[PDB]
Amino acid sequence: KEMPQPKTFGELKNLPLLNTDKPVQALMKIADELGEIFKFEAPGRVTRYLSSQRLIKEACDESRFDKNLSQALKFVRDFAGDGLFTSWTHEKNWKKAHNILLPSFSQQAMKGYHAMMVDIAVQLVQKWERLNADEHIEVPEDMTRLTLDTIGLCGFNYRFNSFYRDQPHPFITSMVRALDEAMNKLQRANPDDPAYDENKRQFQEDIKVMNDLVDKIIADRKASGEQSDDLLTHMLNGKDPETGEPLDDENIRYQIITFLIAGHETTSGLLSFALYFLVKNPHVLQKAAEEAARVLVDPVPSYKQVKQLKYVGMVLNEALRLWPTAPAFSLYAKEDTVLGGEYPLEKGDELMVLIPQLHRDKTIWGDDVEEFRPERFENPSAIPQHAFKPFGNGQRACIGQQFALHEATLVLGMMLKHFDFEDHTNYELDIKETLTLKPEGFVVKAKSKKIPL
Ligand code: HEM
Ligand SMILES: O=C(O)[C@H](Cc1ccccc1)NC(=O)[C@@H]1CCCN1C(=O)OCc1ccccc1
Ligand SMILES: N[C@H]1CCCc2ccccc21
Repeated sequence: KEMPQPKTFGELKNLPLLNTDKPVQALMKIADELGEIFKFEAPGRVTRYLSSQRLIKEACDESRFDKNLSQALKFVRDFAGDGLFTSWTHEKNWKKAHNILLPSFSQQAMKGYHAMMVDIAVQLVQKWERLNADEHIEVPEDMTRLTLDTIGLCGFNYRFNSFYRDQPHPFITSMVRALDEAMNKLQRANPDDPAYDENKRQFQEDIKVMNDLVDKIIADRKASGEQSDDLLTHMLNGKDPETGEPLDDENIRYQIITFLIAGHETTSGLLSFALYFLVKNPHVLQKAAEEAARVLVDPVPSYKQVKQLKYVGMVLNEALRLWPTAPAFSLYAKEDTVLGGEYPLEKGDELMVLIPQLHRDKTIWGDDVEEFRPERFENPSAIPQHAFKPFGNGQRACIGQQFALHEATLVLGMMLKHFDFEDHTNYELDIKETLTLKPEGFVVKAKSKKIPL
């Protein structure tokens, strides 16, 4: 089997196809044209983009394939270091931190974070309750204020107070500008041109701001002796059951930077796409709003009431089906192997999983793959293995999955209990790409149902 390949630019091969603000959407269009697998070549590199459940189920075999750091992850590693997301599976600090942090992220741990999540969710509802007639909501802006504040308070008992300001925290200015520079460098065909010298100075200054501010939070907590039930305490106190070793202060810094990036870029996208799909599908909004009214019978939602929001959970999974907010992950072949009885790979060969194309595989989902239908997720047991992968694969899957879904279910539940929503501009979906996807310029009007907190 001779693999399809998209159009080429002489010595640059396929590299200029990623010279776009929307690289994942460009690759999705290539997938639609070429099918379940295509080769992508750059000077000094080759990867293969996978779109079918048939081939992705093989790529998800951990005995054959392991997590690869894509070029983007190698650039983020310059500030995220050997934190869980930018570490190789074979680095000592990956398994150590995984073993130490897994119990901090379990479904049972969510009982402990619930009160803090409610504190921030109530601030969002009170902001929207206090808007004047015909003012509107900047949805991804307010969802990012919420998710950043939530990880701040659950992560290290720190209040970013995002609802009190329009200008970001100094840590966040440097973090956003570092992420943008990392993503900007992917397309850069000539990195050493002194026209990029300024970008280079700004990056080193941003890395130094993040390192200095997180190193101070760690030193401050060690100085205070405070045992708050948060990730920083779990990381200062925890021993890996395997090595019997704790994490060192440098790695703790990288984990905090990692979790702050995740808290800014991830759940906020999911919540924005979920609200987009509800205002575009008013019958689906009615079903989710009915569930919220029937279930959330107290002014403060309980942990148990959030677990009871089955249809709200189905809405979130259907948003993740169409627009998985972390849309691609990279693997390498552990040994020589043959993919799908047709494509021979050598040890070291790279694969990319295109999660939005996986989630549109008609052999799995049927012919209506573009329709927003939460009822696809009524019965978890009816989804085949490796057909739905918004949180990645195996031991390198998302450690934050339970945290992300608990926060999103709680917040979306309270939003549907407290307000009616209007797509007052007839918003045209415009997907901005960083590491993650968000609907840029998505705005709505909310009308209070006047239910007290
Ligand atoms: C909608 C929300 C989220 C989605 C869709 C999501 C998706 C993913 C995906 C696809 C991966 C695998 C990456 C790869 O294979 O290269 C991943 C890994 C990870 N995610 Fe998330 N994530 C979300 C929220 C969060 C949150 C809230 C946190 C932390 C607060 C988090 C922390 C992580 C970490 C640390 C890893 C690396 C895990 C490891 O390799 O040990 N994520 N996530
Ligand atoms: O970063 C990469 O290597 C590739 C693009 C590429 C660049 C140069 C030659 C060949 C391919 N990246 C990707 O295909 C996707 C699309 C844009 C960024 N990206 C990616 O994987 O970002 C990192 C990431 C984000 C979210 C979750 C896991 C990993
Ligand atoms: N949740 C993952 C995937 C999305 C991007 C990202 C960034 C930092 C830390 C973790 C993650």
